[PDB]
Amino acid sequence: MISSLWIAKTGLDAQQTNMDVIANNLANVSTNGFKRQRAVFEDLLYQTIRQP
Amino acid sequence: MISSLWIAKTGLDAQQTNMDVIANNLANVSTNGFKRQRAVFEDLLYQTIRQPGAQSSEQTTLPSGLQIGTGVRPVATERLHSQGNLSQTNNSKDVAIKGQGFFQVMLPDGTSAYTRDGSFQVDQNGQLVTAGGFQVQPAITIPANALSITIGRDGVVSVTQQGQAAPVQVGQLNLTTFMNDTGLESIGENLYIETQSSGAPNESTPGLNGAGLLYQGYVETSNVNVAEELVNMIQVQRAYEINSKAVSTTDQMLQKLTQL
Amino acid sequence: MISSLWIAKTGLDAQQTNMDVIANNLANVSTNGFKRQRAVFEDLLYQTIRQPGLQIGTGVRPVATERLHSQGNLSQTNNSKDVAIKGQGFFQVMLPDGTSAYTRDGSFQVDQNGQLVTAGGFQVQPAITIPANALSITIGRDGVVSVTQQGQAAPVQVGQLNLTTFMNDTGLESIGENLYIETQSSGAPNESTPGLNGAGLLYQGYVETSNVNVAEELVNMIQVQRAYEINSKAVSTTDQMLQKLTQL
Amino acid sequence: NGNIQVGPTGQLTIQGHPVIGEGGPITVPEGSEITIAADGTISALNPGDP
Repeated sequence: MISSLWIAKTGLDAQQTNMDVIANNLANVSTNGFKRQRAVFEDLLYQTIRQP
Repeated sequence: MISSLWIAKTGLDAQQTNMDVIANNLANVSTNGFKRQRAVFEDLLYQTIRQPGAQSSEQTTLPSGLQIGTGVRPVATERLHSQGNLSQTNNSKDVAIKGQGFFQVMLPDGTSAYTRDGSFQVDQNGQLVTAGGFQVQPAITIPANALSITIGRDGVVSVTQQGQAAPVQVGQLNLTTFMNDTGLESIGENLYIETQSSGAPNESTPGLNGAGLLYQGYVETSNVNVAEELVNMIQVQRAYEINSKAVSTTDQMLQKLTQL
Repeated sequence: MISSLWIAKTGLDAQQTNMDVIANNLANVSTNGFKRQRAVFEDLLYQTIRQPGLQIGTGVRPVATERLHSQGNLSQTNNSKDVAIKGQGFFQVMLPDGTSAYTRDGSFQVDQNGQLVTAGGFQVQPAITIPANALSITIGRDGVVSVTQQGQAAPVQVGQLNLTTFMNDTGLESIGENLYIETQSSGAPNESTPGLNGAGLLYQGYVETSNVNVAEELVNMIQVQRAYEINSKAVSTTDQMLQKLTQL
Repeated sequence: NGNIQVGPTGQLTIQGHPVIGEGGPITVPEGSEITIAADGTISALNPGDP
């Protein structure tokens, strides 16, 4: 209902994605020919209440 | 319906906007090349009533009359363009800026935006593009059978081919600098578009005129300081509680006015 | 009979209309792609009394509600079929009777014979026919819907998701189920590709949430309740004055 | 009756009767935030000016 709540909700999903990536990387330590993953994040929408 | 309630509404809106700024800063902690925001507030209107300075008693003026004011409005949110901590990822394609420059990127619609995130990729045609698929300017092209890519501190790009002990320069990575870096309009995707308050794009190679120096294998992490965010949470919560208390007091006053 | 009853009755009705608007805004706080409504009150005619200069009012009447077409927040759905709009633009959806409505709810599904439809089952135009053996559906930023098939190492282009832009977004008629139809106040539906001619971009896997701010609604409810009480008190005072008059 | 009104041309009238000061009826600078002191001193502020 509150924009801050949505922003935090996303941030939580992003950090959960980072945690899942780390867990998957650690789960494949002894496997041969493995390439560890890395997640990249970007800015979401930007409300232009007052135009810069 | 009553003035104090409008003033408290404005206060609630300002504190809520502060909370959105805090939440946006927190959600982008892991974002590379992110700059934290801070909102600035100003006073709203001030009803004149008794004019301060008007002459009473012919020879005595009236100091500080009834300047009854309205609430608060946020002026603007300004980004803190400071150098984020560099993190080593040991990659040939990650480039980090240490000074005050921006990479130029072409949107497919024809215009150009500016990004600081240096995690670059290679498309199927060999061009250096951003992780969102946008082709970085200039269109540095990487040969097919590349063995090692070296991006120097002056922005020069070299590729080591097989059978050639001398690297061949395949491009030159430039940095764009602006008069006012806060005036860039953030369109998301770590991209800024030039506005009239941010001057005009000044191209400069990395190391001269002020453009920063490019590090290979490093990424510029976000500058968000999180303990400050928690302390700002505590305030943004009490201030909102106190404004809601003012709303409640005005509500009780109006209720007793109605009931009589 | 000349009296002040009607003047306060109009006030009560205006507060009722404002409360209805607030309740509608609050009930649709979970709908995807909902624009909050604001009712505009603007007073009735005035009666002028001539001297040998003064004007008495008559009340207040609701004129028109405006829907606030700001870009709502995005929520992550993890469904490949859902697309949200970054900017100003409307999805065009064909009603069964034949007239095309316009929606911003980006939660879509594939029906039994291919075909992209909204949650209510109405088809999204142009006809975007998803193949049966599709492995992954990718909707690009510029509205290109590509479909991957097992074996082929290249995705197959299926359709383009065009956005219809109106010059006046507020004048569209809200027909009910998250659909707008063009009207004389929002004419000339301009079809464009997403990203050009002012059209918005598309984010796949995200849905656009409602625009309803909560604090405004709660404090406005407080104001509506108290103004309703005030108008009720005025009605009671007029009633007592008339009672005193009739007893003569 | 101290309900003083300002005419279109700046004349101070009470109930249509032009008020009289020390120099006669008062002429106020057309359009002005009039402030009356505790002894009757009239101060006029013209809009836009400091």
